[PDB]
Amino acid sequence: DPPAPLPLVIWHGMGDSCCNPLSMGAIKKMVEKKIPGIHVLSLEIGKTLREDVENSFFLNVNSQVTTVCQILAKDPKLQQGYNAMGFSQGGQFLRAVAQRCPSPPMVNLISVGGQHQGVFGLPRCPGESSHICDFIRKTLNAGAYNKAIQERLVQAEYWHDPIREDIYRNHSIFLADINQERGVNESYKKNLMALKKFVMVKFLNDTIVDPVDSEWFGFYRSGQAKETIPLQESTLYTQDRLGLKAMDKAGQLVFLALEGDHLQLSEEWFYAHIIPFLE
Ligand SMILES: *[C@H]1O[C@H](CO)[C@@H](O[C@@H]2O[C@H](CO)[C@@H](O)[C@H](O)[C@H]2NC(C)=O)[C@H](O)[C@H]1NC(C)=O
Ligand SMILES: *[C@@H]1O[C@H](CO)[C@@H](O)[C@H](O)[C@H]1NC(C)=O
Ligand SMILES: *[C@H]1O[C@H](CO)[C@@H](O)[C@H](O)[C@H]1NC(C)=O
Repeated sequence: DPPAPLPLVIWHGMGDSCCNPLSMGAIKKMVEKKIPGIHVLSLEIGKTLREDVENSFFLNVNSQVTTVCQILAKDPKLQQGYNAMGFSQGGQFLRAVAQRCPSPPMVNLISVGGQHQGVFGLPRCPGESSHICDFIRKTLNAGAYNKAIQERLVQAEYWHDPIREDIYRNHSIFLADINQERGVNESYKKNLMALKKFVMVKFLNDTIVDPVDSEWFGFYRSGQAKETIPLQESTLYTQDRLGLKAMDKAGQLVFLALEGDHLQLSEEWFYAHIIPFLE
């Protein structure tokens, strides 16, 4: 019966699509396998595969989210609850859906390499021992926060500058809003705490996401870009603007990790640690 197999919603990452046999399509079948009868809906933003991939780079996130909530509302099989699983940026994107549209109701939220506190660095460009790599990130701030760029560039919408955090707070139209950086939005807090399980998967040897701690809702300590602090020690947790401390107390937060690079996981691992949250 319907209650036994809770429907699963999937949101792919940057540069990928809803229905590619080697990436999300393989996920869809690896789930329909271990769970007979499950209804899987892999989100597609736009009318074609081509628009879906380019949309992952060039369409205002807030606009994608409203589009998604519109789709989840017209699907009858979801009205009684649904699990969600986001890949890479798909992770923070699904958390926004949870915070902004309580109906239909999301149950378990699985984040696979998501960047809940954004990013501040370029792929394979460590700033510790490289001057050129470091200059770039600290300089694209004028660009990343430029009004016209903010609404046309997906990456810019979750770029988080720790050195000049006030500029980040006043100009980010996506990440800053869902992270309660400009005053606490009551419904966002109540809506997230309404989830049952929020599972965050972090790839220990990630070279693409800087800082990797963002995958566990952590980030660089304010004022600089070298040392990082975990979610627990951050102001977001301390003051509970999102309800994360309460949820953690209640056992609703799960922190998982594994060796490997970005989105590099085995069937072995996927069957042994993720499926349990979907069944
Ligand atoms: C690949 O990278 C991850 C993350 O750095 C490694 O996991 C641990 O990383 C910490 C931080 O450097 C080390 O202190 C530990 O020694 C690492 N774990 C282990 C195995 O002790 C992971 O080990 C690395 N895997 C590779 C490529 O060997
Ligand atoms: C808070 O979020 C809701 C949507 O969940 C939105 O309608 C509202 O305008 C936002 N601002 C506040 C704090 O009211
Ligand atoms: C952004 O807005 C805040 C609101 O208090 C203002 O005080 C501050 O000067 C602005 N910060 C920057 C650098 O844009």
